[PDB]
Amino acid sequence: TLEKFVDALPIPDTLKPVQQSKEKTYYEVTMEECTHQLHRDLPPTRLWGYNGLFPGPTIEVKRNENVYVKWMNNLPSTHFLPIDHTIHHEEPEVKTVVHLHGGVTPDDSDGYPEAWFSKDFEQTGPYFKREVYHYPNQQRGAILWYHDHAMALTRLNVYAGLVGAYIIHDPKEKRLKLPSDEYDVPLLITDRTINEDGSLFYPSAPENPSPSLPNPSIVPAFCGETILVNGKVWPYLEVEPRKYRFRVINASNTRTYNLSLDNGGDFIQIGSDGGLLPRSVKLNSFSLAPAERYDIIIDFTAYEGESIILANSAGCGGDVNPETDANIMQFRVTKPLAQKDESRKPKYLASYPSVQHERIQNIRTLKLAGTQDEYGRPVLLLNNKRWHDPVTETPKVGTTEIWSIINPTRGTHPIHLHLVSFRVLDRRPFDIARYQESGELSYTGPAVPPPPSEKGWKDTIQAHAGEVLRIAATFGPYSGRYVWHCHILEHEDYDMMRPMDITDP
Ligand SMILES: CCn1/c(=N/N=c2\sc3cc(S(=O)(=O)O)ccc3n2CC)sc2cc(S(=O)(=O)O)ccc21
Ligand SMILES: [Cu+2]
Ligand SMILES: [Cu+2]
Repeated sequence: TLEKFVDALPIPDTLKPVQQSKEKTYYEVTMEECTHQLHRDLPPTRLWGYNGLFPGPTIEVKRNENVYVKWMNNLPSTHFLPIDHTIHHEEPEVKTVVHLHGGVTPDDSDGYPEAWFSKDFEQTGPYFKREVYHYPNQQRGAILWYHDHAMALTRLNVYAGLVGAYIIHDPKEKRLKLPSDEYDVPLLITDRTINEDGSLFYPSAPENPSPSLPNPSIVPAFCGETILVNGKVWPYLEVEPRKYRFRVINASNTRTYNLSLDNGGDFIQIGSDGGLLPRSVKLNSFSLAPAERYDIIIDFTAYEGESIILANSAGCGGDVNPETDANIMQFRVTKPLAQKDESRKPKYLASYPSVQHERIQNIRTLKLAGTQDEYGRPVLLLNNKRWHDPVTETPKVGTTEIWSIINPTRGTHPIHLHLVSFRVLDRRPFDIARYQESGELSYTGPAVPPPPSEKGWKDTIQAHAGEVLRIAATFGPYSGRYVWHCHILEHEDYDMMRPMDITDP
């Protein structure tokens, strides 16, 4: 039973380039088995870490900076977490590939799940093309993050510790004078279950498993008993009584958070997955599903001396427990001011999306569903296709589509499209039983436009149960072979992921 708020929040160091010039910035990152202590009272934990760190180093780039990262695997040939060998398939047991989540990235640098590699690239997957990924960064400033994306192993490799932040700074943002430097802090939130000996627990099977069930077996969801921020269990952060910017990243496998401050204070949302909102939005609470990012300002100016808990009210396999998962971290407003707070919390942030969208080239209707496998396990599917089935989502480069995502299942799925960001058009409830019985879509209420939080640009979006969600994206500027998928990792791996081919005629 781990005492809350006894370790300081780590802030990952900013990765330094191996080589840098005005034309090119070159980085190296090596995946390593490592050990770090996750709580004051735990023995050190075995982990897989980018450059031996959990989370990985934070990478900072400018818009249009010509960046190269050689992601290397120096991992052991056997996993320390339970591999289910029935969900896919001579290949190595341990395979890896890094996806820069949110990256406007050429397809062979996107971290395709079948572009994996084993240690030193000894073996490579069928869609591997290159060692050194290229990130031209021709996109709006935003909070990105990087993490493993290997076929059939993503839930394990991420849970092992392969996550890191990547921030794109646009020099144009600077006139806004948003909190910066030490007043701009990433918060990577990961839930974990940890054994008494300090080792990570990840389930090798569902509860009360039939003896015919593979062993190990995948589970459809995982809720951790403990919450970590930047690699420490329920940490505290000393802050100055002034404005801070936080880059809030949900890097958890399944868990959705619903965040608040326990003094009833407000957040100011300045940004979503895809960058700055056109206007700042004052929020008392916000939902944050796997792979979503909220760029927020918290103004501690009026709370000097106070301890304020960043709290959580979203359940995960049950109601939050006030003593455990209802807590994320604690702010202590006890750091003396190092200088005048010259930062701002502006109302006006950026241009609205150009109202003159392109013409709608196509409208895809897509269903979230699940069948059962030969062992009785749920298999989560996009439009009843398996990963290996021939590609059906085939937008043309430079064209705009609307995707209507129909969710008749009992849960929310956070759906991520690679390469692009998109606008959220609306959500609308429908008759679930009728849809299940006849395949016919009968709305039970009007279309609800998104909340202000979702009026800018998104790349990972919650599709709630009993709703049709509509989004719009322009597919470009690159063509090639990408993916879209649920970002509950346990779903992603079996098998709620599909190829997405962006074509050039
Ligand atoms: C919310 C406005 N909206 C859409 N926006 N799409 C946009 S706005 C936009 C701005 C830029 S730019 O800012 O980057 O240049 C690039 C691409 C853009 N796209 C295409 C993704 S598409 C749509 C359809 C319906 S309808 O279906 O109900 O008629 C209703 C309302 C709609
Ligand atoms: Cu899902
Ligand atoms: Cu992905």
